[PDB]
Amino acid sequence: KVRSSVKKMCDNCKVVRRHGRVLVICSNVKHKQRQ
Amino acid sequence: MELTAKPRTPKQKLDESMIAAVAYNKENNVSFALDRKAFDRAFRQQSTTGLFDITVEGGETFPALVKAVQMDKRKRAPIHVDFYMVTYGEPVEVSVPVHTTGRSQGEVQGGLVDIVVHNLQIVAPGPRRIPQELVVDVTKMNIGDHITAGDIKLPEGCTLAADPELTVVSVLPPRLT
Amino acid sequence: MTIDEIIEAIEKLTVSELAELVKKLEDKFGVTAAAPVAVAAAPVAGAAAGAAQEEKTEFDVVLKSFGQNKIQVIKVVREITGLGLKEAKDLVEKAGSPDAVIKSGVSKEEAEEIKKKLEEAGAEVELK
Amino acid sequence: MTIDEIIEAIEKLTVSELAELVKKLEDKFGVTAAAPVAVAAAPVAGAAAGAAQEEKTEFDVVLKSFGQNKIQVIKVVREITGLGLKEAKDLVEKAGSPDAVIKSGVSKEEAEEIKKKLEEAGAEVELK
Amino acid sequence: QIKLQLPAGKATPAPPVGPALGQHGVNIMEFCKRFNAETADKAGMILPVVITVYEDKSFTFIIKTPPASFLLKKAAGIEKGSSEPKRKIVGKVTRKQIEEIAKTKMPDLNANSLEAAMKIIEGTAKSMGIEVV
RNA sequence: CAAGUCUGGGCUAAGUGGUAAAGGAUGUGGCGCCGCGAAGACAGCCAGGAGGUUGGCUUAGAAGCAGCCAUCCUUUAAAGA
Repeated sequence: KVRSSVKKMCDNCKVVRRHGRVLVICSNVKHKQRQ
Repeated sequence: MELTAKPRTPKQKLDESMIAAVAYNKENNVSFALDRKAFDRAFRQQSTTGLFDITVEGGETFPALVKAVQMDKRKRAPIHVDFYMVTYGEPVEVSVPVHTTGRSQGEVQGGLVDIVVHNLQIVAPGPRRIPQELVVDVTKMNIGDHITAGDIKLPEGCTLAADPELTVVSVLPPRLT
Repeated sequence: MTIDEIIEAIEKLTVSELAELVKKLEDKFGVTAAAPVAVAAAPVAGAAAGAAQEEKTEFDVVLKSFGQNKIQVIKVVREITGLGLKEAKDLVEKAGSPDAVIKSGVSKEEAEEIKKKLEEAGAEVELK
Repeated sequence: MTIDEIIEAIEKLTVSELAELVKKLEDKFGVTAAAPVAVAAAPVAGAAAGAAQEEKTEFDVVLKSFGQNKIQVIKVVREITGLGLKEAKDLVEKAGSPDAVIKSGVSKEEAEEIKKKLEEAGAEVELK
Repeated sequence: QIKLQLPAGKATPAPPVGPALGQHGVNIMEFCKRFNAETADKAGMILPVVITVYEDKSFTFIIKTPPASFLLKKAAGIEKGSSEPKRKIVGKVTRKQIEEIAKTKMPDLNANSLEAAMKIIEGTAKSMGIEVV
């Protein structure tokens, strides 16, 4: 999403690592956090 | 407690684990010692407010401890302290503080609260005789109301090294009154 | 005449001995001055009661399901155990699950009774 | 769905429901964080157990006296309830008093059993 | 299988009792009038009920010592609430009368012990602006 | 393209090295704190997912799960402002 400033939402939105990449995964489309 | 060393060697002690403080007691002063570690633990408990001491060579395991320092520098990490003792029946320079509890008057009803320029008290009750915790709070809090020195209400050891009418604590509008 | 022994006694003391001795000895040190001995004694009683369950010297009337009479049957379950309206209905629905014991800790006679009450009301029941 | 109600439920919950739910809910707030709810629940269980007693859906095997076999019978009572040597003998002697329930809180079968054990051992027993 | 709060002597206020229970599984006029049958013993002071309808689109069931706070109110003598509690805190009330009121509500009220009960009183009172004073 | 692919003890796994700031993020590697595992501890799992709580403005609906004010009591396994 914003590419820069990813910071958790649903009370369980996950900080995961893919390609030295910080993307956040949750169970709501409403989270798709991607830097 | 413990705290040691006392030759003449700053720069390095001022490096590692032993910050330097002066051995100070009316009449005599010997080269600093002690060590940032101990400091930590106890100044931690309560520099210039509680009061213990060290056992260097058993020496003169007496009290007072600090009457001057500054956790100095930039980092907010102290170095170079001032220790003083009083085996005397003269202790006058007495700085310990006093507290309240939150007497619901301005707060728990009007939101209103207080300014405590005070907190701490420097006086001189009974030497080597001061509550490690002095409590004093005739409650009362709201409107453009304020209280200080004078009124104060002091217990036993009758000193008051300070002065009347000044910086105790008052109630002020947290938003309004 | 020793600690571990006292433990042994509280332990063996059937759920009844536990509950009642708890009452008593507390009655010796009140629901305040007291705490340690009879208070844990309670959990003990829990364990013993269970024991009764696993064994057979105490039964569990479980609801297997409701049919064509959920209203009346829920009335029965409610009056029977002393479960608020809402609570009672929730459980009643649960009736089918293993813990579906509409009334646990009932003698042979009383349990047969309970089973009979639900059954009549409009539900199918089963004992232990 | 209300306080007094919860009270009602703990109350009605037969001694077993009390003991066991005490175990459980404690298991929800531990024999420390817990206290209020299942700890009094215990006294409740005491009351209910008693209830069982007064009614008949639970029995009390009482010792009426010992004859020509106090040794062996005391052996029986001791093993039966789990009462230390001394304690066991004292009670055995008491056997004659109303509280002389050698084993309280025993089903029909188990109680008949107890009565039989003491009787054989060398004592006269009676159920509730 | 529904909970509701309602007005003694009354029973079928289109807006608050028609929608809800009616839809959840209730015959609003029936339940309402039986209701009247009930509240007729304590009319004027609001009362609450847990009404269960099971599998015929029917029933009713229980009235349980109305919300402390508001009942207290009724006792005190004041419609709505100041505006905000501990912030508009000014509805001072009394011990005795309080504790008695307790004694009466004891039912759907916590167990059946003075201490706890009256205590619940101060609590609610507070919540509203009713200050045990 | 002249001279240790020296040896010694760490840390890097991004070619950073071969330019960048605020700001991110149980990355990694080293140092201090609060709570316990036999009140046998966090994630697993069983379960009740307590009651006066459904309190005020706005209600037309706060009755945590509109928002502005509370944040008590509790019978009892606790409590969940």
